Amino acid sequence: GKAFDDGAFTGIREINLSYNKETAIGDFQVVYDLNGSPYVGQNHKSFITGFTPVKISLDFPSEYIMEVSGYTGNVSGYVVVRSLTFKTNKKTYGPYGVTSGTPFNLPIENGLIVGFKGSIGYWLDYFSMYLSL
Amino acid sequence: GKAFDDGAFTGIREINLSYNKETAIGDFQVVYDLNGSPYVGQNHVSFITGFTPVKISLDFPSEYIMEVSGYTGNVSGYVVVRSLTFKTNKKTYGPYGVTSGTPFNLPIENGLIVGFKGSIGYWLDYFSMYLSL
Amino acid sequence: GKAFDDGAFTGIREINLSYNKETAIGDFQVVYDLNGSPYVGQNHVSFITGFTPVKISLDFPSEYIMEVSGYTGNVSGYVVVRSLTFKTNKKTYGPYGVTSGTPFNLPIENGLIVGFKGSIGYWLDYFSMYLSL
Amino acid sequence: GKAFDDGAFTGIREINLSYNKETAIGDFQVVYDLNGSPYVGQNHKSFITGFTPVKISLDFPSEYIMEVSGYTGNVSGYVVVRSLTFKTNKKTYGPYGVTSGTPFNLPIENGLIVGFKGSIGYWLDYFSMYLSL
Amino acid sequence: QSGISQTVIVGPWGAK
Amino acid sequence: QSGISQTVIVGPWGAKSA
Amino acid sequence: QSGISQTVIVGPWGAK
Amino acid sequence: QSGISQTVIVGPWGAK
Ligand SMILES: CO[C@H]1O[C@H](CO)[C@@H](O)[C@H](O)[C@@H]1O
Ligand SMILES: CO[C@H]1O[C@H](CO)[C@@H](O)[C@H](O)[C@@H]1O
Ligand SMILES: CO[C@H]1O[C@H](CO)[C@@H](O)[C@H](O)[C@@H]1O
Ligand SMILES: CO[C@H]1O[C@H](CO)[C@@H](O)[C@H](O)[C@@H]1O
Repeated sequence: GKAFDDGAFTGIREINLSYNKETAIGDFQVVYDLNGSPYVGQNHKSFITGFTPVKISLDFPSEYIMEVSGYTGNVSGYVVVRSLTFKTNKKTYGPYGVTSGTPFNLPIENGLIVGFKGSIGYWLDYFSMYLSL
Repeated sequence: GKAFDDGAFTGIREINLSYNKETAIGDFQVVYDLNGSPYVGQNHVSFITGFTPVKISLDFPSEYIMEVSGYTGNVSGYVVVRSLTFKTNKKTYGPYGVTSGTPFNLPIENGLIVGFKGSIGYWLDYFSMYLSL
Repeated sequence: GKAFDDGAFTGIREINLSYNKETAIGDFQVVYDLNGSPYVGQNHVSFITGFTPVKISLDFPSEYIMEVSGYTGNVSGYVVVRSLTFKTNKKTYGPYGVTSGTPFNLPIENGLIVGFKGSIGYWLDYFSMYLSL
Repeated sequence: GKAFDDGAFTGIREINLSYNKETAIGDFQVVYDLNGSPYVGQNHKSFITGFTPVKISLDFPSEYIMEVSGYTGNVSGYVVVRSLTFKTNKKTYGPYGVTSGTPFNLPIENGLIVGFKGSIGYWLDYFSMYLSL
Repeated sequence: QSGISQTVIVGPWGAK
Repeated sequence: QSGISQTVIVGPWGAKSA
Repeated sequence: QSGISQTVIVGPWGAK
Repeated sequence: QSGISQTVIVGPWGAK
């Protein structure tokens, strides 16, 4: 698919993603904090449609992600991210998508998620996260 | 179990762990690098015996861990780390233990594991990792 | 004067400042790099005029500041930054302003300047720098 | 002179240096903190004698260095560090040595000094500092 | 705030 | 080095590209 | 802590 | 990259 790399910022304000309970995660877009002001990251969209939109608005800066988890698996012969769950110090958002396949989870004891990168074709093929103090 | 926290160092030179093919991981000790000099971390031992020891000697500094993975599962009613696998830029060490339960994995695109903390009773209850550039 | 804080970014692409060789530094504005794209920082302007403009265009990312030096001292009753010199891995820009007073210098062996903060009234009262790997 | 590099640690607990009222700084040695335990750094000694020793015992971890300043100048044909002053969040230690020549100062708004490197012959030729969050 | 250096820490994995 | 700041990056999860 | 990233800051130089 | 951790280093002050 089409690779993307948002880079690192100073925090996360909002996350917008879409999914399909029969396939995987589709679109992914984040509104970051850039030194106290909102910064709208590019919208990384799937090549197809039919996904259910989801908006995660965090109460920045008191609320922040403490754990990201989800599932990866095969869909149409491709290994992709099928589900995502975001747990903050105030609430748990998700799971969004199909909770089937191989789970993964990244609990953060000290530090913050400040950026995302990955690739999206029909679905989110893979993603990585920038971490900072 | 008994908690431990090695803290953070400059890198990793060797990992000494023990495991049992039917239960989980037992002893855990790391020889870190401290500004170019080997630094022997305290040996965190299981309360019991019968484990098979393994010594992972890395070709520091050219060789370093790029991914840590494993499984967590129930053993005698306790949720513990049942298996561990260390993948460096040169080889794959493991899996050591039993690959049953819930998998977890931490791939690193940029950065280094520079320390460990956790808890060990009969087996490795849990563990966390210090990351740095 | 009026305080300002640009925050932290990915790097520095251009520095635009003005000075008066017989008094001190006046205006200060930076064009930062924000994950591969230029980010125009706010123009921090002196309350008075009569300054000589200077544009420092760096060959980002191969060229970067390795040392910042200058002089502080009185202009009337106010202690301000009278002069600044920027030394990169390719050239030396400056000195700009009064090269007399109390010198200061910040050589960087490892790391990068990724942001500026300070205060400007008639002249640059003081400034600090964000450093990162 | 003889170069030295202590590397980076978790913090600073004690600094021992010596100076001569007519020349410059001589010996330099630091007791660092290494993950909660004192770690005695190598004593970097001058080739000659006749210095006055000074012990700076910090109330770690509540007390930490916020600014290092001093003077560099020519002594018998060599440019060396003639004086040093350490300011913590609790008090000022120094100046020690000769306050003449070219001043320098490193105030820290955010971060910590976690290591030292440099060179010492008859006197302290030069030094750099490791900084971290 | 403190005189102790900090580092990013991820985990724990295992018992909660 | 280069004039580009760096930070720790964990992943990727999903398709193995590394 | 908070949800805002931290960075080393040196300075200031100039007026107190 | 190597397996050796890095930190910001400022200086040196004194002789060149
Ligand atoms: C049918 O193909 C598309 O979608 C998959 C999964 O997203 C990608 O791996 C692939 O390269 C294409 O972009
Ligand atoms: C039988 O108990 C011991 O071993 C388990 C697993 O290691 C620990 O959780 C527990 O606290 C004890 O130390
Ligand atoms: C005459 O006053 C102004 O300029 C000086 C120097 O810049 C500032 O310190 C001060 O607050 C005012 O803004
Ligand atoms: C007389 O020389 C010595 O002392 C000076 C100053 O310390 C060093 O620069 C030099 O290399 C020698 O070690």
